[PDB]
Amino acid sequence: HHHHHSDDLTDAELAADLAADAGKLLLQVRAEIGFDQPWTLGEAGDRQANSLLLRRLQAERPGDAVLSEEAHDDLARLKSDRVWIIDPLDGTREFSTPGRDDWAVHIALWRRSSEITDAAVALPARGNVVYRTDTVTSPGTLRIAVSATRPPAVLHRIRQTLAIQPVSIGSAGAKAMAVIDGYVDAYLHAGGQWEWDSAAPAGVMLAAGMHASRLDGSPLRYNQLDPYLPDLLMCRAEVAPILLGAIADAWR
Ligand SMILES: Nc1ncnc2c1ncn2[C@@H]1O[C@H](COP(=O)(O)O)[C@@H](O)[C@H]1O
Ligand SMILES: [Mg+2]
Ligand SMILES: [Mg+2]
Repeated sequence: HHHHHSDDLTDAELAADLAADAGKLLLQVRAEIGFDQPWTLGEAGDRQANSLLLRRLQAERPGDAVLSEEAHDDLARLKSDRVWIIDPLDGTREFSTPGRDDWAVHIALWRRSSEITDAAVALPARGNVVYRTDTVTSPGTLRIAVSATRPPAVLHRIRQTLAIQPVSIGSAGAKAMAVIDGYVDAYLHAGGQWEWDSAAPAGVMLAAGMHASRLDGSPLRYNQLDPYLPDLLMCRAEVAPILLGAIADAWR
């Protein structure tokens, strides 16, 4: 009784519960199927996590649109004021590899403003820790998390002027949460990505009072017709001017 203000969860509570629940299911799938066929393992994780998440979002938020990596996109979301942007399993490659803990579940709520208002990132292999927008708290040399698979070429240019050690990690969620944790100073990506890769990490990053933008400094924009969103910078606030500047100076 008495809900929240303005099966009875706030949007942030639901984001966190969805992320944890999908996390537990993924851990079950990993234990059941095992690692002999990494392709089969990854496919099962993607498909089963997606199924759980879509079932629960229909049951618990039947009026909300959903954009998932693992489902067709009917574009009804473009007319909605409330859109869940989900990556049922981010870092499928890493999930499918024995002993790797750098994979995530991304659950973001986009709300139309006159933008990512609530979000959670689960790292199921790290004790199923769930970072959430409603509980997350607020220069000589830089540690920068980059893709273990497709690191951005632009890094090479900025390293001519800034002392940087790249830290190879799988998953956008894992790299963003390494920034929150203080394991790295920044997460930098370019060369391609999708909205569900960055929406929940961005929500958490901004809620923690940290920086999250495009490489050119402009805001990350979601619920776009084309959900391709190819580059990002997520970092401590104090680090953003240094990196955005170096990126800008790499141009000219
Ligand atoms: N160049 C790229 N184009 C499209 N998607 C990417 C690219 N690099 C990374 N991703 C996606 O971003 C997420 C994290 O990737 P990674 O940081 O490489 O583990 C995964 O969903 C990848 O498929
Ligand atoms: Mg995925
Ligand atoms: Mg992904």
